[PDB]
Amino acid sequence: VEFLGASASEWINGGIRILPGDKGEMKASYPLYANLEKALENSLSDLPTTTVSLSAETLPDVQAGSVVLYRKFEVGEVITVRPRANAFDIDLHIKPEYRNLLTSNSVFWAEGGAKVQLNGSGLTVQASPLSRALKGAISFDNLSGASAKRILYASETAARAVGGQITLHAFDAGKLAVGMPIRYLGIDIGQIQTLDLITARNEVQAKAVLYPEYVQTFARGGTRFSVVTPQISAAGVEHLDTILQPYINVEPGRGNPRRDFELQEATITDSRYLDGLSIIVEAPEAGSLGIGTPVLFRGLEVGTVTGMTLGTLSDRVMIAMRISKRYQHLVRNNSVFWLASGYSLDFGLTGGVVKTGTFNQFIRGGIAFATPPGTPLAPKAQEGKHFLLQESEPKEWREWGTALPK
Amino acid sequence: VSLSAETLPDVQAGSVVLYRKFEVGEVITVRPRANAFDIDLHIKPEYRNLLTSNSVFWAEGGAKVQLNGSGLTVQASPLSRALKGAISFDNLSGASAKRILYASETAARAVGGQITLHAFDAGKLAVGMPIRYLGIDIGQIQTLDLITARNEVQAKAVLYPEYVQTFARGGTRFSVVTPQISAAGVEHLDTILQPYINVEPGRGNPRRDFELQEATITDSRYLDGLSIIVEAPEAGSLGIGTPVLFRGLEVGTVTGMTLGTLSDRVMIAMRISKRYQHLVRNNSVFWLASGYSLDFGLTGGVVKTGTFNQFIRGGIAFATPPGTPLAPKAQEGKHFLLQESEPKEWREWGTALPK
Amino acid sequence: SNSVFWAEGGAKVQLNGSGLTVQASPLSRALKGAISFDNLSGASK
Repeated sequence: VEFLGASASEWINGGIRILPGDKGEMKASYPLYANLEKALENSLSDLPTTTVSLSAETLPDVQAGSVVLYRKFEVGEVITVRPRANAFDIDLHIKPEYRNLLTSNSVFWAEGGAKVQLNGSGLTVQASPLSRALKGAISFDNLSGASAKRILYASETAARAVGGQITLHAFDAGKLAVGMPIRYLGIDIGQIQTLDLITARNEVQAKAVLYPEYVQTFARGGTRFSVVTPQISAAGVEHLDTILQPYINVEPGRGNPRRDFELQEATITDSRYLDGLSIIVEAPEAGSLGIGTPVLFRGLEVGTVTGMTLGTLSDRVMIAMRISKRYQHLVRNNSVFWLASGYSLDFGLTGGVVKTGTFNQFIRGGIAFATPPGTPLAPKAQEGKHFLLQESEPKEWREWGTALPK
Repeated sequence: VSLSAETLPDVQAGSVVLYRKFEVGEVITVRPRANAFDIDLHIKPEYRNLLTSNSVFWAEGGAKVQLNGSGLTVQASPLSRALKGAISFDNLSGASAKRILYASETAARAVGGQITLHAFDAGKLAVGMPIRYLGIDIGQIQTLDLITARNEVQAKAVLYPEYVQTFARGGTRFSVVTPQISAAGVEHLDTILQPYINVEPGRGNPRRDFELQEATITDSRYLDGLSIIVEAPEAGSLGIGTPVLFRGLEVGTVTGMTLGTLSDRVMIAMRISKRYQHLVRNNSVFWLASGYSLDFGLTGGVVKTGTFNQFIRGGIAFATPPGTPLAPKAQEGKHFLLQESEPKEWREWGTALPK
Repeated sequence: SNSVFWAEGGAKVQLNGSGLTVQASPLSRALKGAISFDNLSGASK
């Protein structure tokens, strides 16, 4: 609360106040300022000079007199809004002392009034400037790839979306949304920016952006994208943060740049078997195998099933699996692979003994392997090697005890 | 401007009139009538060119509540327009097919062709329920009415003008999606608060009169392939969405089940993918792989389990016997007989199927 | 002749799946109260 202009003695006296200076030449004419603020700002006009012009399609919670915020700090104000053509033109003023705060790369996103948020950390009441809660705010900041007029966006995340552009094809957009984050190893590297249904080709095309730091590393062909969903069953619960905030997991690939991908169903969210051998096993039938099925050596998980497909002639099923770097030496040319899926037991006519082990093979039926004994060891398997899946477990694999160095 | 409204949603004298959230003029007055409210408004002459024959009007609310990964966020909007109130208006395309003041933006946006659905129960239906194809909104239910003579509920809905011709062609299926929580897993959880209706398009003459179904394939990836028929004495565990497996790999789904003209067999219509269309030949054997099957010996008993989805949705498998001359590929309409048991040596056949 | 009367209290804050409704538009209602009325069919002091 302030009482400016004139005090009681000043009101009964009136007149003109002089603000002295330091050095001058005593020029003839002088300007007269309406009030103290204009004199301090050295503004002799009612409307301040325009500094920034922005074009927006709509007018989200902004009007004349709304604040302009740089990281939630009051810098300047909004002078006017005009209906130019079809896109509303917004002109904004900033203080000269802060006029150095903007550059060629600058994004603008508007905020509405009072924002009350209740999360696991606590409660945030974002209503600090009263003029913001009454009129609105236009936060601004500088970016890197913004050059690749300026558009006023609706959210900070919409403004931050810069980088290369890719297209994904999906059979269903039920699990997709605009602004859905793209995460590699739990770190955001991308963002979906639009969705479009196509009626001719019965699919949905989603356009997304990869950030400039990761555009070259990914988008190289063989890259897999998958939407993660919560998994609640009697066996257990796996993902629960995706109830409210689902995302997309990415498995990188190697090859020529592609920039056209399609949405998959499952993807290995490990990236720890990526450096090892990628071998192929041929089986007559798929069975319980799937993506993410563990590979077990002596009951210890050493690899996962990367994928399943058919041959050029559809007479067998080819299963591509990757082994770890540490356990890479365990695979030899003469190695036997068999299928350990579910529970298997043998019943005798005179003696019947059964055993259970609550294995994950009754959830994801795994594949086991072993090496027959022999004094000269066969050479280690190369990158591309094909094995035949045995229909049954070898009888004396537990008593083999082959010595595998390194 | 003079507008007629049935109710008075959050609007009074002195409220603002907004064109794309821009202050243009102000409401003048509201007069009640025994069933309605006549509202008089005034726009500035300089903006009097902003309206045409096609123009929709709606009212705006106050706080907006969003539940997401950041929690519950409530935006209270600027308090000036919130305290005064605001009647928002905009231009549309099919609004011509006086003007009615609606209560919500979505109610005003509902334009296009009109269709009628017949349901045995309206418990899962609601006014304003979205209609979605492949997760994209194409329609909206606008009213519900119980009929006591014909024991049913008639729901009138609107299809948007971009999709009215593509759908509503006969053979189109509508189904309400519901959450599925079991010990096996959870499938849909967004329908706890926002249920919708899934649509499977069809081909044929325009119909514009449909009925609500119970299940619908939410894939639209088997739509282009062969649609074959399998005849079985008994239905069993088969249903809509039951997978079809070749060598344990899913290549198709069961589209539907029905009976013949004479009720002596059950006909199951199923669709195969375009990629795996060449696997089906004239001499192909189909059998039923549902649940767990095991064989017990008098001297040796070996049993195996595989936690199959066949114990949730019992599938149908098929194979091709070996032979040097290959039979021609199956046509669009082909009938097969379901084998009562699995062939003994299908794993050792190894027929070479090109392409 | 056919008219029903029901009363409402002060400010009503409601949070549902559609959003948030703040029913406190008349100040005298939030300070004193309101008595809403309408006409019916079978209503027949």
